[PDB]
Amino acid sequence: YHISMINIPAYGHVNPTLALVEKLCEKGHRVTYATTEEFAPAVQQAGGEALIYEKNDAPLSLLKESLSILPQLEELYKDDQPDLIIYDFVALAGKLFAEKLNVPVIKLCSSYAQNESFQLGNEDMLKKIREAEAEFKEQLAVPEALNIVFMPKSFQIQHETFDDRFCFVGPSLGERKEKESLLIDKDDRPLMLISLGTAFNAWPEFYKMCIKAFRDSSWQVIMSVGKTIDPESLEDIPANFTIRQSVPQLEVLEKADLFISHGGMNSTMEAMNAGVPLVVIPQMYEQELTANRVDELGLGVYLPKEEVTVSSLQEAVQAVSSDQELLSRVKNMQKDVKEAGGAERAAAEIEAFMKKS
Ligand code: NA
Repeated sequence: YHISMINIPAYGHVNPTLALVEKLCEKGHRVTYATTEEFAPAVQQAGGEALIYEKNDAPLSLLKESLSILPQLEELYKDDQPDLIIYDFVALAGKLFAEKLNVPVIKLCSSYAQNESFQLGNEDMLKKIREAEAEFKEQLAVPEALNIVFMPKSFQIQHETFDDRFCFVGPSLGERKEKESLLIDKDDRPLMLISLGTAFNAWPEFYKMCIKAFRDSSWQVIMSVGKTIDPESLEDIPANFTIRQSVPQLEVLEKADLFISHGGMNSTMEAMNAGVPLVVIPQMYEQELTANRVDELGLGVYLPKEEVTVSSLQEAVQAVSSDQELLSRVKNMQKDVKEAGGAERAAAEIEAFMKKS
């Protein structure tokens, strides 16, 4: 089939999709992958053909912009047409389009999936409610006949309530050759990864606090600071630290013993796939959920931003990295992450979805 998968312009949502695109073309089908040009090159590598086409601090009304991409993307509606369209759950436009074309739909859940019995967001978030109705042409995100969730089922909140419409394939990570090549003997020195990723780009005191907390400690520390800070700015970088704007995460996680992260779903599932315990410091609401989920599942510790100190970072790292039972549960969750089936099982469920008709 000619498959069209519609996704928003955000890195977090597109990585899980790429490995699926890679698997699909291996199975034979062809994808038109609508995306913003910035995101176009990553699409190409895994195969498929995607034809190209801000800040989220504001509280409501983001879709219309997604309604603006609906026509822009729908210009190609006519030239090549789908037999199956897959849309990221946030990218509303793909359904509208899809509804109009009455093609089978498959929803992508980058983040937790929800069902009638279980919903996401607090009452305050809940309270906003699709208030203004404009003039053109129900519930914003219900479940499609088949929804692929990029996490093991055991990680899903209220996983008991979830249907056969929901396939929990875990993170979609392929098999690839390491960019990192980080090599010297470890020395048996525990490797800590610190990355807040995209969030907290305005909090340089955090990275300074990490340096103060762990300089000249038993740990070896890799700290991805993004452009939040500039490595040269600091007076003295400790010998046991390695500070970059970016690092190959999957790579370092496979050699790490602890991961201080921001609770992004991609970063969390990668840590789970590598079986690395977590200290989660969340910024956005979804991260707060993931941070809570990590805590309740016993996979690590949830360190709220308002409590992050030199001491709290040390205390957290020490508690986590010293709890062997926590390491076991992390291992058990890693095992679930691999059994989840990945892009392989995701692709298979799409093909078997098409036989049903
Ligand atoms: Na807590």
